[PDB]
Amino acid sequence: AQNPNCNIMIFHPTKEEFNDFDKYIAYMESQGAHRAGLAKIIPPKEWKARETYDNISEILIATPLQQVASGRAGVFTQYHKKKKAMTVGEYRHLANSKKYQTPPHQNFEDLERKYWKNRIYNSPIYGADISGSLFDENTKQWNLGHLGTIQDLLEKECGVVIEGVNTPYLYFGMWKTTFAWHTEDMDLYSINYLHLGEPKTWYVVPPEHGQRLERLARELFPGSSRGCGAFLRHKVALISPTVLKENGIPFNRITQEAGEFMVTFPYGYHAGFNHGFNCAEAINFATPRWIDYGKMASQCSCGEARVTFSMDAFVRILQPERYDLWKRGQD
Ligand SMILES: O=C(O)CNC(=O)C(=O)O
Ligand SMILES: [Mg+2]
Ligand code: NI
Ligand SMILES: [Zn+2]
Repeated sequence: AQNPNCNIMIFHPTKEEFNDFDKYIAYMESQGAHRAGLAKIIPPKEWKARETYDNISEILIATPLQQVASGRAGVFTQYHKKKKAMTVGEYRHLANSKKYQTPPHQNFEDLERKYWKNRIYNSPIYGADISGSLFDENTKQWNLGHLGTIQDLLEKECGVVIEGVNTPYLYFGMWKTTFAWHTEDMDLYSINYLHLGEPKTWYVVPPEHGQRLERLARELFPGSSRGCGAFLRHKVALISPTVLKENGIPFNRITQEAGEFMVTFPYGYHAGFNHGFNCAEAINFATPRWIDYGKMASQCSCGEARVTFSMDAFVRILQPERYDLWKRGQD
């Protein structure tokens, strides 16, 4: 068995290996990369996502979200308070202001210590989930707006044609902006490219151990667990590495820098935070190996998780017994 300790693997494809996206994902899996839940892909030196980032300031963040925490430093939830629209240039100036800027630090480990100690005492503002792309149309390799669609994969594997579309999303972050513990919708893969700016630190639980994280979360968030049998789908709960180690939960951590891709694998729980002003692009995707995970994915039916149009068909075809209850949650 390849990668039996479930370590995060880092890949350096050549320009020739960067041509065929599906083939390279399958290669990484042949080496055991999926067992970690997360892999890093460093593009060949010949590649670029676009020529410059000098002309992005006029992108609008229609609904910036202020991430307000409740709880204790290592075990907390966050809710998202909606703020007035602002441009990417306006948000960048805000991120760099004395109230929001990254503090002085020695290295990534010192910054990580500061994040866990102090996050709850601040409310950073995140531009999330903005439909769009920063890849140049002429970039042919690993262009997250030109991937094979999940609807086409389902149709190729299972023969059923379904409605829905699959497009990328932009994230504009600042110091302390936080992504809560989650797997993807329908336990899909994700791919995330850090276009510019400061790093993003990730934490991940191997897919084979995901239920250990779920049992800890039910213990730590007991009201939320009574409310919903899949409350991590709400994407609001944070648990620190120190608390995970205290409770014997297997995990790994890695820091992504600008110019690097991360891939999350089916049922790989992940969480993390941004170091300072940055911009990332991400999209979900599928492969043949995903289908069995899609069929077994948990679902939130309490009403909180509310998701995209295209998840309807995935539930309807892969999980027909659950469909009626899930759809009641959506309506
Ligand atoms: O970058 C973020 O805020 C969160 N991204 C992801 O969870 C991802 O790419 O799967
Ligand atoms: Mg612009
Ligand atoms: Ni994710
Ligand atoms: Zn729910």
